[PDB]
Amino acid sequence: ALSAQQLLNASKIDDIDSMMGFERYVPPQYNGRFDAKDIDQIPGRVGWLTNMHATLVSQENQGISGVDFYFLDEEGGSFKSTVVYDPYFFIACNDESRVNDVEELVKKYLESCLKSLQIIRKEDLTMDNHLLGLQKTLIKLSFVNSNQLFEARKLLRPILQDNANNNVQRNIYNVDAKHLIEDIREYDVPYHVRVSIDKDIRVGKWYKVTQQGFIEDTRKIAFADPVVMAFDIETTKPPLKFRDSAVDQIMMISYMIDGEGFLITNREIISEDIEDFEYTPKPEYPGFFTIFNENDEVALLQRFFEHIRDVRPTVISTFNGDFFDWPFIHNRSKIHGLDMFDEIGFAPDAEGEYKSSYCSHMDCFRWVKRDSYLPQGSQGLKAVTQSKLGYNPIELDPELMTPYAFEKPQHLSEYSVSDAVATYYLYMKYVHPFIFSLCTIIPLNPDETLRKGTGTLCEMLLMVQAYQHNILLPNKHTDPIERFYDGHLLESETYVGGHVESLEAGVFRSDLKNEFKIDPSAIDELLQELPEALKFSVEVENKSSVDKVTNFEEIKNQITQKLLELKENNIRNELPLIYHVDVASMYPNIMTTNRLQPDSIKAETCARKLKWAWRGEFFPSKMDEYNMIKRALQNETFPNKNLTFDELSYADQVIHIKKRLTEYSRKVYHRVKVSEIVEREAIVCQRENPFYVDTVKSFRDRRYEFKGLAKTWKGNLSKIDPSDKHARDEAKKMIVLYDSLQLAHKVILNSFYGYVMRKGSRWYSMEMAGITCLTGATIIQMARALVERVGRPLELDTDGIWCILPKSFPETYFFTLENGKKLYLSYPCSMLNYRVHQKFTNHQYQELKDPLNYIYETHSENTIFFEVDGPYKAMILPSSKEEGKGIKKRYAVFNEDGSLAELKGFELKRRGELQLIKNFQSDIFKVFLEGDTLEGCYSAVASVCNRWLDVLDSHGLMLEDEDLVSLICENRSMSKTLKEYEGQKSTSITTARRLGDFLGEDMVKDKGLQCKYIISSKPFNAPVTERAIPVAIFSADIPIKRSFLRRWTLDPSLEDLDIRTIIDWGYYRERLGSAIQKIITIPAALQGVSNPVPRVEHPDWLKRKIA
DNA sequence: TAACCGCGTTC
DNA sequence: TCTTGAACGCGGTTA
Ligand SMILES: Nc1ncnc2c1ncn2[C@H]1C[C@H](O)[C@@H](COP(=O)(O)OP(=O)(O)OP(=O)(O)O)O1
Ligand SMILES: [Ca+2]
Ligand SMILES: [Ca+2]
Ligand SMILES: [Fe+3]
Repeated sequence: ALSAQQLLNASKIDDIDSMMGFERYVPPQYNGRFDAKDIDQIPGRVGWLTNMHATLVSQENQGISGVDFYFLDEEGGSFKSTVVYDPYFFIACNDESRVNDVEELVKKYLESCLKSLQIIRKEDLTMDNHLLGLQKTLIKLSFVNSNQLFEARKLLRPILQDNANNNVQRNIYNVDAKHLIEDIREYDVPYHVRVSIDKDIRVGKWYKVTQQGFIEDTRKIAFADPVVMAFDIETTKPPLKFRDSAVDQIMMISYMIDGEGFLITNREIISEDIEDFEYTPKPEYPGFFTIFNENDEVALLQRFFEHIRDVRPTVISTFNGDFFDWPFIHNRSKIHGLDMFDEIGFAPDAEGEYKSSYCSHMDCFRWVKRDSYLPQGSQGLKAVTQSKLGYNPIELDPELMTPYAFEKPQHLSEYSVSDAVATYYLYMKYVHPFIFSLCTIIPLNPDETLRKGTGTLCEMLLMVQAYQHNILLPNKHTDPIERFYDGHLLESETYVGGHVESLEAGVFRSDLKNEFKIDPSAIDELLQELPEALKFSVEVENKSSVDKVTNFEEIKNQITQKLLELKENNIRNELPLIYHVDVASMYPNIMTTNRLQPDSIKAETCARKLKWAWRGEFFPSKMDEYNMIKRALQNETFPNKNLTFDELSYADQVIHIKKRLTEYSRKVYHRVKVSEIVEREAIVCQRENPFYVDTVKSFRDRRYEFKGLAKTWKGNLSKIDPSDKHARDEAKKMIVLYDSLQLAHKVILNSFYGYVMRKGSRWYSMEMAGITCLTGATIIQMARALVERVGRPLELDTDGIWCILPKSFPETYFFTLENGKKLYLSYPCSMLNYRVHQKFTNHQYQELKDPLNYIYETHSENTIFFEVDGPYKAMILPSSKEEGKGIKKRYAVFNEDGSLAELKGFELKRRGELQLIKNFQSDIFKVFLEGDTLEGCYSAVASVCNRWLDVLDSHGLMLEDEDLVSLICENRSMSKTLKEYEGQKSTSITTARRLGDFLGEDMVKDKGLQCKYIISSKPFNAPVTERAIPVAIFSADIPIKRSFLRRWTLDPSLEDLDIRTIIDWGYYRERLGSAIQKIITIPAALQGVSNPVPRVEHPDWLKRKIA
């Protein structure tokens, strides 16, 4: 059966591997002792491991399961080696005394597919006295291949389903071996993952392949250098529509191979032949490019494959090439009678992504999506190049790409080549090191380490730990179909996450004094503290001792004097210090501090009870109204899906049930969802097997290593003499390099926290998550309470606070120790950190000291620390249009040298908002730095405001036509296709429908469409979603333009098709206006400054308050 | 007005 | 099949 498909594929894969330089190396035999102490002596071939794939092998009966491993050797070559390993899962019993009798049943029940049984023991974290050494007994079923593993699962699931059902009825007037199978375990482990965990093999490491197995050569340091190729394809595009592989033909393919690289053109569309040129967008990224101009498009495709076959690439990189480039090449090869798989060994997979056996396909867009830490608006290759490589790549409008084949062809070749070098160097500088390093710790292959979710990455790491501590894997979590609370059906439950406050809007600059009120008891509190806080700063914050530091007293005194001056001069009008405090890796450090772990929460010291906040959303329907709505739906007739209500799937029954319960409650209450929050407590055992905390602690330290290096090189740039341009160039590049790495790790890191609530998680715990958050809320609010009493907090988000402090507040001091060095001290930082460590430290942390006698020690752990960045030059916080409301998660901060430090939330960064507001915000925030007074500052920003206002009061006359197209467009995206939005009205939704009638259904075929639209004045007083014109229409033929423009404005006889007359300038004027009141005018009000843009009227509530 | 939704950010 | 979390701003509709 289905075996045949698999052994066939393995045969084909083997042939391609052979062709591309990957023969199966079988190592010599060896009958001597096999330890890694004696590596050079054992017969074998040492290689660097690049890939991993599951394969089936013949007797070299029904197929044997194994993994092919792809190595690069030290003699400039390549080989492949094969490990076989029997797939296995476990059967668990609800009575240990009778485990043997289950074997005699499953040995006969699964005679059809099982190779061997065995009785094994594992630690089960859900078992009593497991921390005393008691272990759970299990039956290890092993198999010859993975299909036979699957068969046994199909045979076991009825037994497991039946066992969960009540036994039948024979003699009512007063156990079976089957009824003792409690569950199956570790049945859903991907096979090749099972091999890399059990065999501790990882891609990126050096091994010598020998008869006894793989031997890691810890003596080889640096990775081998695989031959990496990146490629870009550009194709013809019929105007305003999209590129279709059926009709459109490939124009040219640009690529690079280890620095060199090439262009190949289809001269049947490229209006001439081409000369060898060079595009070196900066010296770091050379690019001398030969060309092969070819006659036919099939000559082009054959040239590409022929080149690939000759160079033998272990890595092929692209940019979104997974879903555009590779499928386009395949259909074009198919049309032209070329089978891609026989040519370069590539083919789509079950998710429709293109893979090969010998060569990993590295789609940089997957890196950019997961690990670049870039906003979505900055996730196109243009912005990625500017951000990560530091240069501006060649821009060329698509609509011109097909025409410029004939008109300006050498220019187009200069574009296609830009995308090529930008992705090769993006891969080599960022994707290649990070991904391949990750493979050395995560048991997946490059293609998987690149593409899988960060929660899955965590899961992989955690499974290694669980396995190597002999801990039995929990089965994947399963959310119930219905959960209830006080007799109400629950629509959603969750915990209360981060705590964030908007406290104050306006402008704050270091050269413009503000007024502070200082709580005198607060400074009296700090004074009865800083003796032990400065000791804290040396003994805990710098791992030193006061015994070896000299000027302890002198520093203790400077600060005290300053504090005293502030205690008598409570009221002051001084120049501010703009600071930011942030806990380093707050949630990770919170989990490790508290030994937080899904396996650590229980019911029924050894007990650290911590509180969390549960919040449910339910219907106010009581059960009586639910049971009523159900049987009502039971009697009705329902369409099939290729029947009765009870013949539908239980899932669909609740789908219908939810809809009917939604409408019924709105009648009886009009209140459809009720939201309640409950304080809850959970116990957190302090002695549980800490395999989870430790996995987090390790990955944190791993990340901290790169965040530390960034701080190191940010310093090394303070001492770079501004003349030596080459020194500061390399320093600035190292920093971009280590900020990237540290941020790439950050998402994976905090995914250890989110994993606890991920669907299908093996370590689910709503409790642990809520505890993590509520504690974070408590720490951040304790920190705000102090700064409030000693300064003005501006904004606060979960773990960070932007605050303003007098200039007379103690900031930075430098101890001097006997070794001559120095120790940094930010008093505002260690001020909070000492209170953190007085009020949140875990004194109940326990750990195995003597494992043989199960003896535990108790100590105190706390790894929660604020860090400061600052002082900054300016901060600009917007305000809400409503009264008494602020705006969170939006602001602009400026560094001393006038550069932009942080720019949060605003539309300029978000993906495809209204370009007008984007350009306005880009032009506005730098201007807040000008002026000599606060009143003078707001005037400068007022001038640029009115300039933009004049643009719109003039009905857009100052802009040439090529410039107005951009300023008024709003380009928003559609997560799904149009058919999936039925019953919904939005501006994207009508823009897509109209783009569909006008250009064909072929346009909203795919998901993720960029709807570039314009709001029209007509029809008048119609809802704004009705008057949404696709910007594309203004570029079609006047026949088409007029018919639809008349349709979409319901003005059936209209002749003024000029774009300027269609636009609803009052709409855009209202939108720019809202921007100006939120960023400029209403902030100017709460700071005590009359309106600086009088053409934007204050709201009626603020016109009421000024009085 | 208040509830509610899709998107895309800040944590 | 694969799949980190919650809090939030803002257009815009709906009750
Ligand atoms: N992608 C994310 N997934 C889950 N939680 C996140 C994510 N991003 C931020 N957080 C959560 C966990 C964080 O500990 C917490 C605070 O975020 P944040 O201050 O930006 O970074 P961090 O404190 O975790 O690292 P850093 O040292 O860079 O400050 O919010
Ligand atoms: Ca391209
Ligand atoms: Ca932080
Ligand atoms: Fe306990």
